[PDB]
Amino acid sequence: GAEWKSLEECLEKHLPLPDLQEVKRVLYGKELRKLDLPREAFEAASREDFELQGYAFEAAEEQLRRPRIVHVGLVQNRIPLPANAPVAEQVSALHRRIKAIVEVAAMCGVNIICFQEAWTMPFAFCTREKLPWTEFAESAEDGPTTRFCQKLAKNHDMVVVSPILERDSEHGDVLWNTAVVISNSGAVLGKTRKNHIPRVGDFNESTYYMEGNLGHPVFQTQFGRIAVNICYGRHHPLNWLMYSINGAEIIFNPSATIGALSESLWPIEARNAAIANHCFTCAINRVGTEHFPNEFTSHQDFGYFYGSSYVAAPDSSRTPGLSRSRDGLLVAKLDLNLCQQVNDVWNFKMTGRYEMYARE
Amino acid sequence: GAEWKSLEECLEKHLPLPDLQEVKRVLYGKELRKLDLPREAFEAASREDFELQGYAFEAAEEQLRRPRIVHVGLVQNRIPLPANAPVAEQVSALHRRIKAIVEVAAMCGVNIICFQEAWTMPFAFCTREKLPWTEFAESAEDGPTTRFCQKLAKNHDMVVVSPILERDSEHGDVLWNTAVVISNSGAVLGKTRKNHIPRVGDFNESTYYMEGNLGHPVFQTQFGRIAVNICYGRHHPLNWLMYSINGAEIIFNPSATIGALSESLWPIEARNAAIANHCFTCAINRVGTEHFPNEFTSHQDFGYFYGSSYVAAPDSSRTPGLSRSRDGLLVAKLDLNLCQQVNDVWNFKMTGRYEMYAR
Amino acid sequence: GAEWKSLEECLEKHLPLPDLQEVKRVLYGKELRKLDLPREAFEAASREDFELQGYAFEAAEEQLRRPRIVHVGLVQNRIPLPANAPVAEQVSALHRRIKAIVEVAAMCGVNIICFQEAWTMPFAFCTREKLPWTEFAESAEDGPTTRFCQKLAKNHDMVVVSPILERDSEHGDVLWNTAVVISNSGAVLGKTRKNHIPRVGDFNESTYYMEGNLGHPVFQTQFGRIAVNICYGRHHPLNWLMYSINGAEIIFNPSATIGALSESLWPIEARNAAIANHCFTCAINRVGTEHFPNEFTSHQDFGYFYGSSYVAAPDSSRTPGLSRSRDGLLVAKLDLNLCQQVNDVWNFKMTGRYEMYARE
Amino acid sequence: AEWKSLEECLEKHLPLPDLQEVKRVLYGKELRKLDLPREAFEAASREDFELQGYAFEAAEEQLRRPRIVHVGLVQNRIPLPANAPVAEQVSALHRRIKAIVEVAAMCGVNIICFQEAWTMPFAFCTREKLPWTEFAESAEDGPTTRFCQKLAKNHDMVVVSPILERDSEHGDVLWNTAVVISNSGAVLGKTRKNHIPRVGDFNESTYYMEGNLGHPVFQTQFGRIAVNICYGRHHPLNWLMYSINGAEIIFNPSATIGALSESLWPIEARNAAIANHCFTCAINRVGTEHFPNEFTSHQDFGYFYGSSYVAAPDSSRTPGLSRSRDGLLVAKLDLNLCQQVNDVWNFKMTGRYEMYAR
Repeated sequence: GAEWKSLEECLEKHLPLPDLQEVKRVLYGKELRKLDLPREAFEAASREDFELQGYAFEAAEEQLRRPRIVHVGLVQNRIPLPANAPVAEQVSALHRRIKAIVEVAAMCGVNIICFQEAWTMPFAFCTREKLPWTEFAESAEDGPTTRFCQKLAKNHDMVVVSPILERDSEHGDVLWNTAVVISNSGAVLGKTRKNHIPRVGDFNESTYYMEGNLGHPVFQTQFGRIAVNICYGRHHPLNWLMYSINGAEIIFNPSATIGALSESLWPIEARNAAIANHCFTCAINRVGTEHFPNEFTSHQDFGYFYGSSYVAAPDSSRTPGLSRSRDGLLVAKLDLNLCQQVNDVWNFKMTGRYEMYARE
Repeated sequence: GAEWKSLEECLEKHLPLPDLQEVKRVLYGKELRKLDLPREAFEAASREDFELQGYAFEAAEEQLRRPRIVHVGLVQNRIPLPANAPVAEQVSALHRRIKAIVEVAAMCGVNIICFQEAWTMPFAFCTREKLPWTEFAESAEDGPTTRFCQKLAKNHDMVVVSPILERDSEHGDVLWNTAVVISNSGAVLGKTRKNHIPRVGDFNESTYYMEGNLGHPVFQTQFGRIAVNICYGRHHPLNWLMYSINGAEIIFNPSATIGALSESLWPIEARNAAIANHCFTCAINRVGTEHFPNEFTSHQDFGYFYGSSYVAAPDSSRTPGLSRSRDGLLVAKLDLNLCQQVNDVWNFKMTGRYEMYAR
Repeated sequence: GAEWKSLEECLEKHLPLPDLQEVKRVLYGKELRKLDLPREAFEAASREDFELQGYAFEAAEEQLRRPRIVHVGLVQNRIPLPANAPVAEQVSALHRRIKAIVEVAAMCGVNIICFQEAWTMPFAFCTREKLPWTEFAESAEDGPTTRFCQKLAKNHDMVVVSPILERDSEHGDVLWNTAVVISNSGAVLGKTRKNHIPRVGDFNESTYYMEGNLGHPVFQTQFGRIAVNICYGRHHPLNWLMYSINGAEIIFNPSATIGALSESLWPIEARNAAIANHCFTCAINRVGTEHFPNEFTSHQDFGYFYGSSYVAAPDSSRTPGLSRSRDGLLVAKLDLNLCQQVNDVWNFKMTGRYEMYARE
Repeated sequence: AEWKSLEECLEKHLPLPDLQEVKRVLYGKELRKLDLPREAFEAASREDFELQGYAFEAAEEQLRRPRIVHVGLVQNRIPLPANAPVAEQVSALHRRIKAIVEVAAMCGVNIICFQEAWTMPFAFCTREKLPWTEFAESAEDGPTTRFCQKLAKNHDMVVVSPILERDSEHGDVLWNTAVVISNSGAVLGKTRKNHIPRVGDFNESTYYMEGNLGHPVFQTQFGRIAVNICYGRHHPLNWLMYSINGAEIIFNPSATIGALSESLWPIEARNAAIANHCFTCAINRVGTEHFPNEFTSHQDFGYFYGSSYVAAPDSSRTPGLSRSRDGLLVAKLDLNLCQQVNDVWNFKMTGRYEMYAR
């Protein structure tokens, strides 16, 4: 499934309006209102070859607490250059491509943004080659990508979540799959490492780094607490539970998972985490296909990436997934007030006997 | 919604074959082969006003361990009589209705069967009335429903999971929402109580019983280990995790949840439990609407039941949901060999740092 | 380097006797006396297509403590059947092949024996396929191989070290590279797991198991304390140091490492461990080449195995390596009395400032 | 003693294919021989010292250019008998070292090293304080230190000169210290002897104590270099601690006698290089030392097998120098491969420091 576009587009395209609405209410939860974005921004989306989608999660008004509306952006992009390209050229091209989408998002009120797992480099862990695929790794706190992202952080006052490949040089020049998060002031709020490594098939990610010892950090931004969940950490519900225990409100899931079986798990695990943790969850997956001069046994290509980035809400509602082929950006108008309103009504934490479950 | 039929039927009805197949592969996982059931059995399904669906989960052949094929049946039925009816008449009518479907299932190789939560009585916890809605409760180990089920257990050699309303009389005549499981020999293998009580809206189930102290029992049958998960226990993933820790292979979820928000959670929580526990999970929900002479504030009706019973597999594949209106029976050809094959490949248990999380 | 035979044979074959003796004294330490083995046993070695080598380590007589002479055997064997064969047939063939060599060793006074890493199954971690290469794994405490080894333990009263692939079923059916050690009474003295996993090239061993949590166990036999060091644990000197700290006297190193770079490290790391720990170290590597129907990217073959099994001594002396092509058995007459005699003279433990090194 | 280096004998006897296979088994990989000036080789023939040049190959890095550093290792005998005036012996050794330095300077060498206490014959065996402790002077201000600084600032080569520091400011006590001067001739540091071999002829404990300096690492303009004294070679923990502080090229000036130590010579240094992913150099003096008096573990001090060599993090080593004639080895180090193999072979990371050091 590569040529086929997003599920929502096909369903809207074929079945009639009443049946379409019923299928929407069964699959995507509730028909949330589409975010009213500036028209010219949409024109820019048409010009820059990326799809723009805006949705707003509705919340129940609280007489004592005003809603803390936070606009959240999710960027899924392909590699504009082939994998067999110089590191500097690829990094610069990806920086420009990300910057254009950031410029389009900045004129829409977005406050937090996120990119796919290791957006600065093509996913080359399959080839099991240390050179030159480990040359993309640099120091997370001081790298060209980190400074470039800090440039975009302090001009558009948006929190940027940039997953990278941290080359931990102070402790023996070892690579780590770390996702740095910078505030709107461009000062590195933290760097979450990869807790879980997928040792399956093409995912030969164990031969490049080890499991992250950072644990489950939660980064506090001026808008709201945000966490980062790496690709393979998505599968384990305990990871999401631990992230939500520390108070994380918006959990992002930058991933670079291939199609097929993982495509079926994509609308399931993140939604279940959001439902069972009462915290907004975001799902990010890169689009396109990666080609390599060499072949790897689980071929020149690295399969197809279905993308389909979406954001789930604590009230079982989800944004429609983005297109599976074209790169794009999703703008979700989060209302964190509903996060704890549903948490109180559905006391899954309390009715969940932590003493009876965590102990055994 | 109520009139609208199952999602699979509508999708097959409208979008063309290539798009339908792609949507199937996105939603229902993989296109598993339809179970080859006897033709005359299908005719019986047409005659007895219940839908029959057969699906077979494929598994990877193991050179050392032969596949342990277990056929599993899931029965979702409405109440054939109105709620404001004598207890004996309603119980007898439900016994006959269940027995007919059991007779149809017995000629299809089924080994384990399950019914909706408290199939013997209409869900009346909303009315918050002790009489006569607590009169349906009897002793789980010795009741008319238990003996009737044991009659069906020892003639068709099928494991029967009958959720009932246990009236625990030896310890003060208190009701409990317990689901007795009898073997193929008709001898009460156990009775799992309700660990979680939904204190939400129409679900005024807290004013009838307390949380079950039985914990998380796993019943060992000659075919395979099976557990029972009550309606509200479905929501909490920790319940499914604890059930799968004790070695349960096929976890059933008899529920009587109303439509709307719960309909969205229906294809999500059970599938996620199956994926994150590498054990087959079954989902059962009663069909139809229940009407009462009295009104209750969260009305005469008790909303609509979307049914849509399905079985999920450890390899992210699920059977298509049953029809949302007509009562029916689903026959799933489970292959437990794939349960541990995917568990080994996806070491979610091992890569899941129990020391770092449970502590 | 496949056709070429053992280094010692070539050196003896070409250079004259004085130069050969000088090269021996430079490379193999001291010219230790060859063990006097029964002649008919040698005939059996000729008949059963395996090479037999006997060497005796000399020790200084102690007036108060009599020497605790322990004969040690090291078996290196190929796979007699192709890898693409039924599991039962391959296991039975390997059992018979190992049993024949054990029968030949039993008539030579051997007390402890060891086999290559996972001798029951061909090394197939390169293919990265779960089936049917994980079907060889069984329960370590109760398996066909374990019971078969216990049969050979209690009839020839020899301690058997059988590296296997433990399928830990009681805790979720997970494979582990464990090496069970049974006493002369045939009762499972312990099972050491694999502490270090080589995530390099063809060694795709990380996609089959995790690092062993067993730590560094030392098994006490009626003859002497013995430890087991898995393939990749050989490289790290800290592993050998920790094994020697717990009192281990004879440390075995069953490995299945491929040729080339590892061949250069073979005579280095084990000898250095023996010298810096004052404990006898044994090195075991399987011989032959493994062929697979499928190809794997770091081909049908799994390279060549140089074998060259040898035993090192605390006094910087080593047994000559076995032949690189033909499977064989080495019988070393260990004298543990010299182990602590050299330890006292060379107080590397004491002159090694543990407070100044381990603390930092 | 008469027998020459192992490599020469092997090349001399076995045929080319077998020789190449033995090379690939023993010396790792057949690294390319360094292309040295022809006239320099002529000088090596004239000055009665052997010159050997080898170049360690490294994988090209698109982002980091290779930091090629030429390293020299000088092994020399004592040109005068041990029973000689201190000044005459020191001057003769200065001239002999200076000639080899002049030959090395026209080959691009940046760092050089000498045998342990090259300024004085090894006389710790005799257990006599006089006149064998008269060779000791102040490390920071001595005739040998100033002479070495003269050679440092004219050929811009880092010089590692092991000496016998007479620590006079703290009670006139001798120490076996190895001063390292930069290319600007300014004493970068002085590493003391951490480990003392109290074995047999090595009666080195009756002359000094264990060095309290710890494990210093000297930073030169070319690269970080450490000094490992003779007995510190045996303990792998010493090399591990040196490599922990970031040392890239670890030198091992030693004056160990033949026999058992000859077997440990190609083993311990290579294992340290492999398990630390840092270039290691091994230096041992050549020749035999004779004394008028006899010592019980004789007039002679055994034979010195020399055989100086440099090991690399990728398990490759330079062939050992001749065991009889003094010589100089020029190794073209490429430090870029040092961390390339370190990353691939994460012995540091896969080495559970928490599980071992604790």
